[PDB]
Amino acid sequence: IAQARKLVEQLKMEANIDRIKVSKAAADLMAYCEAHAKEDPLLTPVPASENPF
Amino acid sequence: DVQLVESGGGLVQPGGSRKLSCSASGFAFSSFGMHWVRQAPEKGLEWVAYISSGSGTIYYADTVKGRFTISRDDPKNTLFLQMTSLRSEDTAMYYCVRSIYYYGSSPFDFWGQGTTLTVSSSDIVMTQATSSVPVTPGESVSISCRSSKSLLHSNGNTYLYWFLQRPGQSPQLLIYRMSNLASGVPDRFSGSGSGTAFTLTISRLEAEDVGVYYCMQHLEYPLTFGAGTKLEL
Amino acid sequence: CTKSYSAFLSGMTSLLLVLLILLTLAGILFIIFVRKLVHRMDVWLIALLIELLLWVLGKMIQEFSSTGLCLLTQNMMFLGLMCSVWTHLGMALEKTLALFSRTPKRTSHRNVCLYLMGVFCLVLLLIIILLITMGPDANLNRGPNMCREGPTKGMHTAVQGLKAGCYLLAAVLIVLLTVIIIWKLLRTKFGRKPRLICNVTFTGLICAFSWFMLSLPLLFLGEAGSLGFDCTESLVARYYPGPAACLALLLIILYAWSFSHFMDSLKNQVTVTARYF
Amino acid sequence: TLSAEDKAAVERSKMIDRNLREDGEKAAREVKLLLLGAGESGKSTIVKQMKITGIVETHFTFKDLHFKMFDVGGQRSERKKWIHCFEGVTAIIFCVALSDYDLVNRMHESMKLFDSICNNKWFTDTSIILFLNKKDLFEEKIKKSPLTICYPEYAGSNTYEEAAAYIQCQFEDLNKRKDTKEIYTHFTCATDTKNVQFVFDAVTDVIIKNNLKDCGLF
Amino acid sequence: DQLRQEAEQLKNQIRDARKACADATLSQITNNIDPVGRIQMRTRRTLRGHLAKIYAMHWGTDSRLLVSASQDGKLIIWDSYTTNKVHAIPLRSSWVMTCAYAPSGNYVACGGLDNICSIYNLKTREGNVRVSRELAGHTGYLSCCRFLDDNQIVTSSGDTTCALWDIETGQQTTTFTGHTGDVMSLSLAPDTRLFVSGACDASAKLWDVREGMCRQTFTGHESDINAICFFPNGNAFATGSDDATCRLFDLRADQELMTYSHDNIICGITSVSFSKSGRLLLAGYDDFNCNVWDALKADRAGVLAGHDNRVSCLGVTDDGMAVATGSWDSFLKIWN
Ligand SMILES: CC(C)CCC[C@@H](C)[C@H]1CC[C@H]2[C@@H]3CC=C4C[C@@H](OC(=O)CCC(=O)O)CC[C@]4(C)[C@H]3CC[C@]12C
Repeated sequence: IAQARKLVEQLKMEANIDRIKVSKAAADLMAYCEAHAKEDPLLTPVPASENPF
Repeated sequence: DVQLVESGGGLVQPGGSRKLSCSASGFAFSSFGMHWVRQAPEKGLEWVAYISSGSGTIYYADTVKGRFTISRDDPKNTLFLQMTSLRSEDTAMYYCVRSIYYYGSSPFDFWGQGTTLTVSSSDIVMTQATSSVPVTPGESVSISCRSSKSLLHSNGNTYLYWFLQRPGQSPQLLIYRMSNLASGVPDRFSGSGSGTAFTLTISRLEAEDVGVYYCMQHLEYPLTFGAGTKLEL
Repeated sequence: CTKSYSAFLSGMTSLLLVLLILLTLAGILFIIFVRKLVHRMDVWLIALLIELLLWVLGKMIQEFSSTGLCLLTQNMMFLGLMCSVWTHLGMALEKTLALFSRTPKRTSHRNVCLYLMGVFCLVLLLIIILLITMGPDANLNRGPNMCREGPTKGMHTAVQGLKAGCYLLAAVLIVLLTVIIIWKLLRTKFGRKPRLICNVTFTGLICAFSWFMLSLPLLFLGEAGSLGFDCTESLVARYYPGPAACLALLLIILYAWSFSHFMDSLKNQVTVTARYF
Repeated sequence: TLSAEDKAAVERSKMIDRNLREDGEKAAREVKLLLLGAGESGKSTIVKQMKITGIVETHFTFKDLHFKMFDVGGQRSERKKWIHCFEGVTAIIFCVALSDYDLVNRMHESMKLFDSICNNKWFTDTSIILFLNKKDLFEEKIKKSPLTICYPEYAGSNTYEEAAAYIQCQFEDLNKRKDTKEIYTHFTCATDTKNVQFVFDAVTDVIIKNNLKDCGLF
Repeated sequence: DQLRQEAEQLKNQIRDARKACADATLSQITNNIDPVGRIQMRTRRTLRGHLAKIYAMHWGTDSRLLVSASQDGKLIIWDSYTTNKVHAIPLRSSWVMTCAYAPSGNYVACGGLDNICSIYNLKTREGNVRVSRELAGHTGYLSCCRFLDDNQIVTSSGDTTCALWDIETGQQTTTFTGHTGDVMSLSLAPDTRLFVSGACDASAKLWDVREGMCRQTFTGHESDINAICFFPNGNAFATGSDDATCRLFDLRADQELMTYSHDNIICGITSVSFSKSGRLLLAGYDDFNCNVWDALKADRAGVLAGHDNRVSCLGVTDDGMAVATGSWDSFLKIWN
């Protein structure tokens, strides 16, 4: 009817975008995780005076 | 709208008994702790009594204990204070205050009309230096206050409350727990300070800032008010 | 007097008691740790297990200590037996109140505590009254590791008749409760299962038997010293109560087996504990 | 060691904990039934039979016992994503029209629905009241078409009582959990004024069974 | 019709495009990263007060207050430091499957099987919490709801639709359509320009709040997706479905990156959250306990085991201090 036209229009709207490389996205996730690992309370356990629980 | 209308009072013979009531209309009365706060006709404010939510915890001042009883009627939304054997130190205006206590609440936010009662003729000391200073409208001002004990508790709070009393009006919460500004109050007011050393700065003092300013502590009972700072023009 | 050791039966009632210490502490730690006392039957079962342990430790102290310590051992063994008796009465009365309910009382274990503390304090008062009347200096050791119930041959029979009268009143009550539970459990539709009648019948008749076999001191009521002063030990009736504690453990196991939340916890723990250990 | 207004926060917490405990002991003496059945069965009929969009809740009361009925017919979504909200209902009221042994059969969709909710993961012990609707029209259409057109293994007569008993015994053997749960089958019609008494007499046994489950005797 | 061949050609085009940019895998890049070791977390507080199963929770932005919604018809705002219940709100529909705490703190929301998202006003005068706005408009049950401001809330329902509302007016300013199965979760971006939504058709769609169009669409799971969560960067997100598998996708690369799986786990995931730095991935399971994965290396670096029924809701604070797990045995536990 008309649902298939909207489906292929959505597929064409998704198909023409920019897709960066998986190595770049992996390096960005690694850089974000290693750049904020000092301010992670559950990762590195803080002492009991810093801990509100 | 929130209304706390007191009743009872007038001329009373010394040694007699009376009972004030405080009809609460406009808010969920059963969840609020209630306070009775006195004010002498020339001096400042002093705390009389406090009943809790659900009548579980009742406190009186040391100068009023034994001969006063604070009670409440939750289905009828009324707050009674029954006084027995009235001396000459009990001729004053009695205010009915509400206060709710949880994490982040603003106690002492609404105050009643207050009724006049005329008779027939280790606490924390809260100083304020009574610096009744004159000030022109438009400029800044800073009111100081000092305690005898550190109000900063272990949890992180600093239980200092600031109240404004206009000429011919009931008091009104400006700053609760040292830093936090109350609701309905313009943001020009600011509370600051460290342990036993507090100040309240007003920037661009407009109209309806003239009046008396009080610093109360809520660290432990009894609650002790400052002597008052009467700003004027 | 004269007596007989019988080292065979002493080894039997030593092995049984050190079995019934471990197979009670295991159940106690299972109810507290792995079972977490979420259900009311965990409260009833922890009461039954602690009341059995409080008897087994007292009997082990009496058998092991050559001094006797008969005041402490006799009083704690009576406390264990009387609180087990009234725990069984409380369970079979709670089931009777459940059969006559109308509204779903989805309530947690808050009115068993009013029963358990009440039974414990009442038997504590009824042994404080006995220590006030008989006095804390009695020297009632009729033999080595044999203890009667008071040195006075009148007061001993007067307290044995009291104990046996309480036991027989409890046995008549457990017979009446099992009859009324089976009769109400046969006028329903879920209750016509044979398992639900077999469990109730076999935890009622065991209680009735083991409290009719503890009330026959009321038969020897001719002021005799037949139970208390005659020493003997030629009989096996000195070595009886190991099997009696085993019968109480079988009653506990039969109470726990018809309660499926305990049973799947057992069947899961024996699967996860027999692999890594 | 607490402040003057931490004591009052703790007191407020104790008071609203008391209110939670009171309202939870009040709302646990309610019988929560779950209505189920195929479309155009008898669910909308039996709501009107018993003196009375998401969940459609219906409160009523019969002899000092408050009932909540949760019609779920208007929840047109995935049943496998909200049915565990009803894990813990007292009873499931399952409606089946007897006059669907020839409609397009249509009794077999109801039998697949009964087998789906009766052997569910979440209702392993929930009892099922089973209503069989319009018997007085099922006997009217049993004089013409035989029952064999929906049951090919039916080695029986075309009597109304024999066919109705065969339909009931074909429903009640769908539960694999014959010991954990039970089924309370009834034959109702538009002129009865006694289906609510069957509901009451059938959930009193579930109430007694759950009280006995709380005491340890499953 | 011939449009299905065009859809298949465009799907093969998208598959070839997202396979062309897979220059590496996440494991062979993250092998040069020291693992976090045996993360051991202890139950600090244990908030008890609910009577039926807890279906949702949300922390506060001050990371001290939290809200929890349960099937006994109660929302409860707890002070998690002192375990005091600050508020207890009674709901007019006992079948709540979601709840949300407003980032300012003035509001709270809940919704469920009555298809209506109610907004309650916490910081009010006259004392008690009262209902500010009931948002009706969905035709299926509400599975998630999240506040944007105090006036914008996005809901995701089981009628295959998300919606962006306006709490003052009371009606949908945007409707997000495109899913073929029931939407089960939602996760706003940190900048709140985008949000993901996982649905029952094993697809997670990246939407756009300002222009109501499906920006991207990700697939990879085999069964219905139950939970979704954004990475703290806002460039990635992790899902959890009923096939016992969590999956870290990516927005800029339009592809999955890592599969969090273990052969000893045969039960679905009910809830998913990240640590503050994005190093850990927390995941609540159906076998009664939560798991802690190293989000870069994919291994069970920890196990949070303290619940006796199904762990249904899970949330890490905004300062990363604690983890609240609420479960079907009506208990919440604040691990740290
Ligand atoms: C002759 C003696 C053995 C009589 C029996 C005395 C005790 C063995 C019983 C009597 C009251 C019982 C208590 C009744 C109620 C409870 C509440 C219960 O608290 C809970 O809610 C579950 C535990 C938790 O979740 O923390 C802890 C066990 C306890 C103390 C029970 C433990 C066992 C007690 C002390």
